[PDB]
Amino acid sequence: ALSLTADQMVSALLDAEPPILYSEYDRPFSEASMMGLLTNLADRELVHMINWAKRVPGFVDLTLHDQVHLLECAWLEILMIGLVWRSMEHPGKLLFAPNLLLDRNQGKSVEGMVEIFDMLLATSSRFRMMNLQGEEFVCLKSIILLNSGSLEEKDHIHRVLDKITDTLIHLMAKAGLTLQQQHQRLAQLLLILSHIRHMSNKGMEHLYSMKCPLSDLLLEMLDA
Amino acid sequence: SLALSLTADQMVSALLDAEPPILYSEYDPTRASMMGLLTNLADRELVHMINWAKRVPGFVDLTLHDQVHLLECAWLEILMIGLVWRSMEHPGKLLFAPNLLLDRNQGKSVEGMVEIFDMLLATSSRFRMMNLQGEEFVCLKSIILLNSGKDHIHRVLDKITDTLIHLMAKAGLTLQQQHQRLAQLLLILSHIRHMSNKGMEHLYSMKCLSDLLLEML
Ligand SMILES: */C(=C/C(=O)N(C)C)CNCCOc1ccc(Oc2c(-c3ccc(O)cc3)sc3cc(O)ccc23)cc1
Ligand SMILES: */C(=C/C(=O)N(C)C)CNCCOc1ccc(Oc2c(-c3ccc(O)cc3)sc3cc(O)ccc23)cc1
Repeated sequence: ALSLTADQMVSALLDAEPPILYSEYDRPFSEASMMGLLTNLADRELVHMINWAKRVPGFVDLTLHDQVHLLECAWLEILMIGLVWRSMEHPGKLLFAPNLLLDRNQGKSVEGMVEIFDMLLATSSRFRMMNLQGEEFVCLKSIILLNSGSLEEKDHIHRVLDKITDTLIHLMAKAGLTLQQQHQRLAQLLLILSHIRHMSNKGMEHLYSMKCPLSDLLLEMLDA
Repeated sequence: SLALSLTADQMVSALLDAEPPILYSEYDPTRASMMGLLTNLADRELVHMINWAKRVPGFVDLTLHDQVHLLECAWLEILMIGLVWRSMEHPGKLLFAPNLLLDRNQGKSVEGMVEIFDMLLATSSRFRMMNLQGEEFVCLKSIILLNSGKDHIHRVLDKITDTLIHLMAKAGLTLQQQHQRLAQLLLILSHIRHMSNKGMEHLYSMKCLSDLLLEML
């Protein structure tokens, strides 16, 4: 994994992308039926996210305890960044699934969600204005998984992280940006990870306030 | 502006000169009440934080409403990064003030703090094993201010990015090492944002600014 070239790192991440799932086909929504649809969608996406995580270069080198801890810390950030990527070409709307395209006005169905919704819409628009590319997106998504959670494991994680930084830079140079523009865009992209982490923390708090484990799914699949 | 015309060295020099002082916890030897000391220290530090923010290049160009909003979102993040900077050379301890240096054991007195306490220590040791430099620290603190929560904001952030790269180049880092270190520092920013969100949560569970921000700004 540390032996990969930038081009191999990009290609591995693109081939590892999870599928776009559909919402259940179950009518103005109520708080219970909207959260029921989103929970059921999140639960099904989580299985594919575990398969994706196992293919992120360096992830399966970790102990099985750390693989679980990283997924436990990152899963909502990863769901959210997938959501904001999918929503880029739908201004004013969040594409939870191709059959579950919601505007902020539907977010009010759930008490405490419309504000986290607005952050997601704002982040989506920022990705649009930055012209975020899919190859950059898979790098950021990978960074989120490795960064969100043995001193040797930490060290190993950092080397993969450095490799992904090199890959991001390599992509920007290969696209013809100047070195100044390369370092600037790299910063702009990483600073958005701060916003995604914040939205995840607000989301986790919102979810804890509602009646509802991931731990069992992680362990079953990770060991599998 | 003049802020957008600054060189990397002027940006560093301005930020170094705007650094607030390290305040001390009040001395009441016969006075748990650990939170009282931390709140009083935090309140006095905020006053200097507002004065510092006004000297971050490009900050006073914003409207008063945005200046207020950035400080309201960033203040605990700024407090925390100052804390981890001060604690770098005290492994296992958080130097809230020179006379209030606590270890984990002392942190466990406050219910709800020990989780965030361990995260603060981990960030400090990480800053310690990257040998974070004081000029890098002031740039990171500025980024936190501007990134907290406009095109002008984006341009100053580009300038601080350029300044950070300049510092690493002048320190002899290779270009590959320059972009790697730049990524490492900014990724630590998301942990600081994380620690701040948990801290607001912890603080909100204990009963105990907008008007102070408006008065000073
Ligand atoms: C059971 C317990 C529980 O939540 N805790 C904390 C113990 C519920 N199972 C956890 C997963 O539940 C969900 C339900 C709904 C979503 O929606 C969702 C996003 C989101 C969540 C919360 C707020 O306030 C705003 C947005 S983002 C996103 C992206 C995606 O691809 C699919 C769903 C989704 C997540 C998890
Ligand atoms: C009223 C309401 C309210 O908002 N709160 C938060 C009580 C008054 N607000 C005044 C701000 O209050 C404080 C009190 C104590 C600290 O301690 C502190 C840090 C910290 C706090 C909580 C957790 O869970 C972890 C760490 S970090 C840090 C750094 C520093 O230089 C000075 C104090 C300090 C902060 C704000």
